[PDB]
Amino acid sequence: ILAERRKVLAIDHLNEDQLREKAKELWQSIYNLEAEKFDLQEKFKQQKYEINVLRNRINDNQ
Amino acid sequence: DEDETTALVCDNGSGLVKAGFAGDDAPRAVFPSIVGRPRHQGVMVGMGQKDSYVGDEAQSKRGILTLKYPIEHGIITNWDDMEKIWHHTFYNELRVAPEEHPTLLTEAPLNPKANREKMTQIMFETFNVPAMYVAIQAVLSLYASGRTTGIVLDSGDGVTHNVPIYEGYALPHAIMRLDLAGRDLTDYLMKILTERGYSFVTTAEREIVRDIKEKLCYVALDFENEMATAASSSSLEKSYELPDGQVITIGNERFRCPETLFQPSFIGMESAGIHETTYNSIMKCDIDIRKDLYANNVMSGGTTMYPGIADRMQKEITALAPSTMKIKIIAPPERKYSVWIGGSILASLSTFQQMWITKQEYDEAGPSIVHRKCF
Amino acid sequence: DEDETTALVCDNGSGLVKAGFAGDDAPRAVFPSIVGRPRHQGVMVGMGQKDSYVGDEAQSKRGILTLKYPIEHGIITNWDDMEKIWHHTFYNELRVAPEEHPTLLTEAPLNPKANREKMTQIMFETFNVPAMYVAIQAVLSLYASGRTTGIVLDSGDGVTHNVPIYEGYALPHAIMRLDLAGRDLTDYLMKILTERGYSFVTTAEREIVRDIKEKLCYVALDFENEMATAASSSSLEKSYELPDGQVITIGNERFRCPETLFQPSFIGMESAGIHETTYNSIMKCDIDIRKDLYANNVMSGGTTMYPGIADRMQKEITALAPSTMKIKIIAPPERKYSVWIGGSILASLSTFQQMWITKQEYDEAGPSIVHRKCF
Amino acid sequence: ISASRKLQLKTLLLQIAKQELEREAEERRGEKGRALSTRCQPLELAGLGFAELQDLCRQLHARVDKVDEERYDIEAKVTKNITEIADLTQKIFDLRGKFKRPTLRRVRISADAMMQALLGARAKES
Amino acid sequence: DDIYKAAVEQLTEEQKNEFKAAFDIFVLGAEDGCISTKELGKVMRMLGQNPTPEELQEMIDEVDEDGSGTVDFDEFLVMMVRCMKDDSKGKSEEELSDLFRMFDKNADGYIDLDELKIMLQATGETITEDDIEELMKDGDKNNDGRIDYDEFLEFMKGVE
Repeated sequence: ILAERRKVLAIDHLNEDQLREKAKELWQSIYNLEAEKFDLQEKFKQQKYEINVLRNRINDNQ
Repeated sequence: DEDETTALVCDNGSGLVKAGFAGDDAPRAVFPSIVGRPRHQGVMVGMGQKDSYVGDEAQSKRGILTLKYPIEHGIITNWDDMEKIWHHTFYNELRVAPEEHPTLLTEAPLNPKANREKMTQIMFETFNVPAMYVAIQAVLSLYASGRTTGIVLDSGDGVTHNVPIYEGYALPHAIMRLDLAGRDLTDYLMKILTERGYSFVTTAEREIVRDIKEKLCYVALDFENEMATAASSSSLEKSYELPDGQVITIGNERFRCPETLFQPSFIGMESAGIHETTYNSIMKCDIDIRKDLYANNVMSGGTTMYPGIADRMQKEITALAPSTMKIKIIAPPERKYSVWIGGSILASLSTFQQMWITKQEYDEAGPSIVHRKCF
Repeated sequence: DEDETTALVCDNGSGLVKAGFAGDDAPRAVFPSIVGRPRHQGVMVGMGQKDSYVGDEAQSKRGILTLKYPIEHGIITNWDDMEKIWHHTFYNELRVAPEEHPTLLTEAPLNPKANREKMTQIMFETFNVPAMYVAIQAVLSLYASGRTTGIVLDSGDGVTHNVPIYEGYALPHAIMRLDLAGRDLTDYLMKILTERGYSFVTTAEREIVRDIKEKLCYVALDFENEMATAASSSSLEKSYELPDGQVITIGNERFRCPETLFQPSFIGMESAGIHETTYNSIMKCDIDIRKDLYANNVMSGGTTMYPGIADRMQKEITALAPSTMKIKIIAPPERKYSVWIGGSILASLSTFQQMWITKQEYDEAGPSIVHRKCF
Repeated sequence: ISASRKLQLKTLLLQIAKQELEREAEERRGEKGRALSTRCQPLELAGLGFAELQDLCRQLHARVDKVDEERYDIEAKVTKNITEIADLTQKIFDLRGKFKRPTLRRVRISADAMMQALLGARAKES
Repeated sequence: DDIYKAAVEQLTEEQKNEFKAAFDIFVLGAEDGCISTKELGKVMRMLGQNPTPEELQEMIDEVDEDGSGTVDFDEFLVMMVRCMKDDSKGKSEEELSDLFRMFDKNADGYIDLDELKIMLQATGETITEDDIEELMKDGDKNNDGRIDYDEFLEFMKGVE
């Protein structure tokens, strides 16, 4: 699956221009995956906080 | 919740997993090695209800669950259930994150390598532990007891390993692996309680009989004297309260069950008995070793808690032993807990800090590393 | 006010039909399961006059009607009559068309499948309901009472079902249904009132005796003491007023009617009674279940409304039960209406919406679908 | 004091905690913007040679794969913590319940209808 | 009741006079002059409804805050603005978590006294430190000086 999200990179038939295009599109994909990573990190931090509170209530509930 | 990267210690038996952190003198909790599953069809809506329950959850909701153990005479055969037991142990009750701690597990030295290799694999691959060690139960009871020499007799829930140690060394030709333990004693008791009119078959019933044995049974220093007396008079009966308000009284069954340890033939087993296997582990050692093992008959695990067993085992070996030799049982209060305790001591020894398998060594070496680094 | 397509809830028994909208805490009205028909030759013309009358219409015009019940001993025997009972229930009094609302109907756990299949068929084919579910009355009784665990003892008009539930799961092997119910108690009372000189056999008369039972019976926690005095003195007789101004006084017969629930042989039934079926449902469950069922006998149905039945039942179960154990009865005001109340609770749960049979699923599979999806 | 003042105080607490959620979200989103500009800096494509462009494509593709897998790990963690929050809230609400099932009532019918049906000519304001 | 206390305060003097005349018609034959059992009964039969006595006593004693045992004209206004429901949607557990991560500025799990202090002081209306202490005690059911999550829910459940 890591291999599946490892997309196909075909850069032989691409001349210099389509090489620039492929490099930039891979860069943009990197940017978007960094975006999802940061969002899931913020969600996970809010989650760890709320789970601190949840175990607080658990101690209060049991 | 720990303030140091102390090693974790977990003693995974067929009965319960004892667990806590290295440096303590006791596990934080004992987690029965049980995964329960509902055996009935739900009728009400909005009841929650999970596909499985683990450890104490499995026992607390047992009225409608079928309960099974993942460990067979010391070897884990059901790894899905042990991951749930281990996860629950670290995640909910020990309040532990193994990623930040070395972990020490225990095992009989006589069990198939598959178990020590797989335990090493799960802590590194599922729990991401930075380091591992799997320790020998003969060793662990001896550390807990303050001994370097002796015959270690577990008579546990799963297996009896019968292993002689001298000056910290194994004497392997004198080892008696025995397929007799508390799980067999319990089944025997269910059959003889059936003779009395109380039929115990299902999970709730199996857990009741294990509780009856734990609270009412003893081995007897002299079986025949207790046998003849208990079979002749009600003065030897002891009562037990069944959960529904009914009661059971138990007579000579109170000792006939534990007696199987000395007489394996009671359950169809072909065996010398725990006192002879202990004896043979002393006897098969060299002549200049024998005297030290006679003086160091070392208890490990549970069942060593039965009334008359520490006095009986010493008498049974004495009866087989040569004269001159002084025979003694080492039966500390660290009973039923000495293997875990030994793990705490061992994990913490300065002399043991290089015995740990690190994550990097594991990844380069593969799972077979346990054979080269642990035992 | 109903500004939301809330599910409609109706409990259709051999006695009466409880109906209202999900989200309320009571049926809006109780419609007896009666279809009345004229049994006399008309002489006047332009008098209106229906082919049949339903529910309260059937009782209001009963002076010349024969009154029939479409439901008997827990099941629908006449579903064309039920379509009329339901049409009236929904369109004349609740004033709602099921076409725009899911509908929840209820039955006992071992009730013959034809009952749930016809409930499903009529609501989908004559009412065009967008969805259906047939629920178990025992679930609903537990939901109304705030329980997940207990014995539901539901003696109603045509049947006593007796079903143990633990953690929301049915224990079906421990269900003990009886052909013992309020309709038979009415018949027993008619025979003993006949012995007193008040012979009741026609529909109007049968309805009067039922009304007498509801207002005069007290069951008796100690029936031997009550018969000794009630049969000896007028001081324990209660006067009942009849529609034509007559007065009937009833003495030990006042409790002999309910006594049949403890002595079923009174109506020709081979049974140990309602207190024993409650007890046997506990006894056929595992011993780690029994403690919770003993502490939670759950009263449902209508016989639970005698002024003294809770004490009659607790005394009988504790008499049958082991000592030490605590035997308790849960007897909330949600009596006689607990199924409807539970129906509203179920219908409104978020955890129940996926349980509905939709009209599309019904049209593709036919009414037998209810047997596969509901329970 | 007037309890309308108390309603105003509590609804202002609600709105102000909403604006505090907004300021915390503003912190998090500014962090996201800066850490995204730095996590993946805009490329410079002009002048780079053919083989060098293929090497850069290989690098950026491997980085695609790796940051994908990393956000995927944080996603798995988020899923675990979603299950955790949901199930711990279920457990608590059970310990905080078994009596806390929400009930609806429709005796709470709109006051205007019965207001009219009762007062007639004088029931004009409510 | 701050919701429906604002609701009655949302009424104009004309609505109050109408409800006063309705109260005058309400108690025709009242032994208490207030809305007791028979008053509810007669004003319900005034339209033709037949409720149960237990529901009636429930409605009497619930809106009775002091333990007077009857419904006074003020409680009558409360039930009048009750059936015309004003406080919509009662922002709740998830919104309250969005609010509670803020309330607990410490990111620990409990709204500390300085935290709820800043929270109230930022509301804009008249803010005393008594507000902070008592909203603590009412939120923090433990009165430990720290409002837990569930404590914040029951602190702000149903609040418009």
